Amino acid sequence: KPPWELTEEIMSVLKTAFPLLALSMETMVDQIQKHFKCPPDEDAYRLIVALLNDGLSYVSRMPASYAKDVKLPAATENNITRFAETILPNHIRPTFEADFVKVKPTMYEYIHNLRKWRDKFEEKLDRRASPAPLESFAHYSPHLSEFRYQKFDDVEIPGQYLQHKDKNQDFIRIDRFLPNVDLVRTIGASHRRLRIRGHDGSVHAFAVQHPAARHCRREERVLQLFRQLNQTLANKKESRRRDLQFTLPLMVPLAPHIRIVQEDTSYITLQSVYEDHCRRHGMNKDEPILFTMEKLRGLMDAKALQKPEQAVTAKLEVYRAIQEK
Amino acid sequence: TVPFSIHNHNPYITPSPYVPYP
Amino acid sequence: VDIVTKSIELSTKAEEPMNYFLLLRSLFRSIGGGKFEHLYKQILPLLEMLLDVLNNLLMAARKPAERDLYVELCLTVPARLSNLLPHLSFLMRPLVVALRAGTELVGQGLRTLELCVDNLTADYLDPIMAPVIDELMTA
Amino acid sequence: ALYFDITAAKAWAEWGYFNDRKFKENPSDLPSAKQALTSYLQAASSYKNHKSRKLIARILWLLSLDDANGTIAAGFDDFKGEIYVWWWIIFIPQLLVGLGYKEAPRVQAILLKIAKTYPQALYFLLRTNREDMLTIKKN
Amino acid sequence: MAPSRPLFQNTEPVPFRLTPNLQTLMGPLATEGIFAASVMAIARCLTEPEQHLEHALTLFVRDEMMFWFTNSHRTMSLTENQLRETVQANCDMIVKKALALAQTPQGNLPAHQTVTDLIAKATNPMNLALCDALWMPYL
Repeated sequence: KPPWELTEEIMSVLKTAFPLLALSMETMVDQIQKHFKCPPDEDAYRLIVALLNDGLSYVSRMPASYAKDVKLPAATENNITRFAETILPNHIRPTFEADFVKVKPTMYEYIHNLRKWRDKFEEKLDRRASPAPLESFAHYSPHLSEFRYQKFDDVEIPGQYLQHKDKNQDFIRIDRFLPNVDLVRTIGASHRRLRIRGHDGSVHAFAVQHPAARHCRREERVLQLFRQLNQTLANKKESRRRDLQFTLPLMVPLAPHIRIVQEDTSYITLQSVYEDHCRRHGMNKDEPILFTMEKLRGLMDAKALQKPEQAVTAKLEVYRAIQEK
Repeated sequence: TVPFSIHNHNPYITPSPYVPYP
Repeated sequence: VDIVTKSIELSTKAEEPMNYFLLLRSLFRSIGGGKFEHLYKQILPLLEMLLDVLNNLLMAARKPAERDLYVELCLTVPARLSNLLPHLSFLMRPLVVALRAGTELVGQGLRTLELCVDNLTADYLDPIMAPVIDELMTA
Repeated sequence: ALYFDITAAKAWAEWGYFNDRKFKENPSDLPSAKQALTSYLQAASSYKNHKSRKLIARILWLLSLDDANGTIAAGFDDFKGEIYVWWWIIFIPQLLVGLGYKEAPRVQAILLKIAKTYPQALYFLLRTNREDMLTIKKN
Repeated sequence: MAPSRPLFQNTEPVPFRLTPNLQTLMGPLATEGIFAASVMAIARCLTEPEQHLEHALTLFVRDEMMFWFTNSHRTMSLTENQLRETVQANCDMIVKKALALAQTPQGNLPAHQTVTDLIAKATNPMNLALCDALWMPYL
């Protein structure tokens, strides 16, 4: 029979036993899925950053397009107009259309406008009042008022069955959802932070990622493999004495697009460090990439040979100049 | 070269990031 | 049984609720050690509500004297160690709080911790202490 | 030694590994693979000591090299006993993705057995897989 | 994975990411003492018996290969022999890479010379300048 027939059979068998537990878990998942979706201000930022990165990558792959005469090749105008039409809110559609669709610009102005829009949206996002009440994401508060007033059969904190243990006697159970939700902005996206209190006082933080990537299963498989490998390190003498382990968070998919990831509340990326330094020292964060693109355009417009095999000394000179400047 | 300096290079040592390069 | 149950029930409507716990402390201080098996086998059925109402009042005390009172009540409940082996997870938070208090509380906490360590096996005791082991050892 | 043994699992595991090596060196000896699968099942059932996960991984790998007649996927009948599904929980994604490739009954038996004792370890993954199948098969 | 053939290929100037800023943050003494030694320690611990890493990687490689074949939409046979051959090849490649790092030289050379060679190759400015602009080889 088709796979989905067997899947439905197993699901019905599971529902037959433990009806109340299944009901509680279903309601919890439904609430989380429904009330934790991206607002338009973040979708616009995500899509703008994606388009900018794609354009920069294309220009890097095929230099000499950065000149002030190439007219937006690769049929990207279809993507631009589709985004302006069906993936933008009514408020900002006119300005975006006037800036991008009407002018029909070259690569230079395309990138300039995208950078300006990205900076504006970043500044807009970073000024939000961060800790929002957990009752805002509701119509009658089914996440704060629920759960010890509306649960049935003592749901458990997700993600505990991925670990290498020997019995589930002492697993932690959800007891309460903390009333504050943090708003976090990453380089290319943003998410909302959830907190749960266990039955023995512990507090656990999860990050709800609404637009899950297109390669989640592969990442989860890699994490599974290395979590399996961690046992040998934990048992071997030369690695246990130095405390050598891989850092692998727990991800639990709720729906094929939503997901929750165990979160550390003090992370920072390398790009964030770089941008903070640039802001402090009054520089521009995008200068090196523009400099590289312009210099490569200039030096590839002319002869692109006379160097030994491929280590074009122009590339090394540009690298050294960037490092020095 | 420069005895008792930790920036010296040696085929059995890492380059150290305070010298131009080996 | 009447003393304990009535004190616990009436403490939620009194003008000065701490008197009903000073009285309970006075009661517990007089039947400690042993020789009162008939008393120990009378309040044993309600030995889990005591350690659950004394653990929700210690977590909501904005003063380091009511906390001392509740910790002392938790640590010196009248019972036999054999019956206290279960519900032993209820004595962990007060045990951690005790080791950072006055001399009497520190002594009582050390006494109880040594008793537990000596009269138990590692495989059965480590899971119990897992939640608060870091704070326990740091103290 | 297997005849001499009462319940030792090391002998079963060694015989299974020997049969697996024999099958690997000669990629046409299906009976050796069947014997290896049965020996692995017996050893995993006897172990119950967190070392059965390797044997379960070997069993899952073996099941995928079956023929059109399911020759290798027949040692299940040859072996009578319990399964101890607690050690298959880590491989739920593998079972879910494999119940669509030529071996649905075998993995489905284990999945059904799991769903009746540990539902919280399978609800979310099963729900996501069912949604994926609904989206794909009948877009 | 290479879009043409089902093989693992990185095809980048440097084996891994170690840029000047990370090197400066670690420092020379730490880079010599901790970073260089830990890689060889991990490799030696993992590949102590050579017949364990392959057994661990078998299922992961099988899943990766099945995904690649499905994405290419060119299976057309579900030939188990091809699956087995290519899975074994990929596992052998990965295990060779793992075993290279945990080998001690023959003469009077240090214990971890392969790791030092890799670090030199990965920090060489000549091949550090051939990386993309998004990679930011500087910083």
